[PDB]
Amino acid sequence: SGISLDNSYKMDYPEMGLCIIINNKNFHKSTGMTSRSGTDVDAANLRETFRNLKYEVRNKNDLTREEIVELMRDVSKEDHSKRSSFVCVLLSHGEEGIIFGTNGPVDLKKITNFFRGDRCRSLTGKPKLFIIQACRGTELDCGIET
Amino acid sequence: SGISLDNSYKMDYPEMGLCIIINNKNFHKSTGMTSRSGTDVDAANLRETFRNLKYEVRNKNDLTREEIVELMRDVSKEDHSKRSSFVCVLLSHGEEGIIFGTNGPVDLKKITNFFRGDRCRSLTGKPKLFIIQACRGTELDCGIET
Amino acid sequence: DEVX
Amino acid sequence: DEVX
Amino acid sequence: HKIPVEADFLYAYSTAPGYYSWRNSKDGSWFIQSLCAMLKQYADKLEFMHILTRVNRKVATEFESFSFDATFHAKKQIPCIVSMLTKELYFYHH
Amino acid sequence: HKIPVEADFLYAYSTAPGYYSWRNSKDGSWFIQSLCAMLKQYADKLEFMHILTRVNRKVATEFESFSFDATFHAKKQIPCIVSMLTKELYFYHH
Repeated sequence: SGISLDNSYKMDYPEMGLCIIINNKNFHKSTGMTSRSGTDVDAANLRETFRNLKYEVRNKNDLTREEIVELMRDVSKEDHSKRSSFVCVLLSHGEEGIIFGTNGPVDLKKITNFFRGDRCRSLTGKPKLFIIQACRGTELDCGIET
Repeated sequence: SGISLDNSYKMDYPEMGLCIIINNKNFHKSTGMTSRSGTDVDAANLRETFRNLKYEVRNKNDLTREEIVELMRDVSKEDHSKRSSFVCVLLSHGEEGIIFGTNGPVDLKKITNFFRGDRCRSLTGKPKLFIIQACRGTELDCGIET
Repeated sequence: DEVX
Repeated sequence: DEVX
Repeated sequence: HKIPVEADFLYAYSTAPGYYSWRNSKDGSWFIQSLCAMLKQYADKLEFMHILTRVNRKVATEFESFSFDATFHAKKQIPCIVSMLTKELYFYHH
Repeated sequence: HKIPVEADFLYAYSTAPGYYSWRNSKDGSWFIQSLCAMLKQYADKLEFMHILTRVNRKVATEFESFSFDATFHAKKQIPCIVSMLTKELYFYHH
């Protein structure tokens, strides 16, 4: 054929891929974490947005730290050969490097490690997108007037 | 006039701006850090590259932690009103969040804080670029065959 | 407004 | 090859 | 013949490292509200890093906190894009 | 009427968080070698995040370490782009 370039990811496989949304609103009382009012508005906006981009969306609510790690493990063991990409959205409390389950924390590196190039082979070479709405510490930005 | 958009930074001020290159090759013996062979090749390549982009380049070699902080302070107190942008390149040993002077470490946040929107007013609204060649810990990536 |  |  | 195991990841964080992130109890979080609006308007038009750049500008310019507590009042936010991608990403194709 | 004090910064790191970064004693560091080559070829053509994306692909595909020590042999690297920018950046103008 004619001249061909390779500067963009191939996105015309038969499926766009999975979009997993983890929405943690209510936490166990012993943790002392407050309820995250407004997060169901976020989860519904994301489901409609990624539906229109032709992602297979799966929504999960109020998961424990054990449930988050078992979900991520099982999803990374599916066959993604006919999928172009992978998307995961996390909505919860957090600190630097950490996201909370309803009963305690999960390191973010533990979650993304299931999708590494050597451990999820049907996603090797394909874009893996993690979107994170959570605190990363306790500093506040005072801004500057323009 | 006609329709006008604002999606890109203004880069036609009278000057492109400063490019500061800090090249640390030789370290004090008591620190136990080795010499960084090859880094003068890097420093010369960067000076020629940013010269061709019309930056005012300043090269500095083998600075102590005290000298790095005084250089950054003084540069952030210049008048950048006729400059479009600011560029700083750091070549040294490092760990997560830290860069080494010839006699010990400097936190990266200490350096970038001099340029914050509220503390360097003639760079408010203008792009500030930090380029960092240094270690960020001791992990090694084994790769996966494609 | 609340923080996460 | 060496590391930083 | 090999690629790094950390290649082809993108992390779109709602706030800068060390900072709180803001959420409104009626309207949703500043970052997700803004992300969905920019995907709706530009996913058929712009590459994904340029979409996320417009999300950074919307969060930084259009939101400011309101609180009866002086410590938490009149505060601002900037999201943080972390890319290990090796190619351009477009959500549409030919 | 205000902007965040952390806005309009870009951090171009040579390696991913927690990892070593590689340097050749004759040719220079993998990342700076690749950064300068891509600025020379594309600064009059491409937006800066798309230039840095081509730097990520060059480092990830064209380099691999060689060592007599098995612990340090046949290793790979991916750089890490961290953007708090609020607009597109082009090095040329009209």
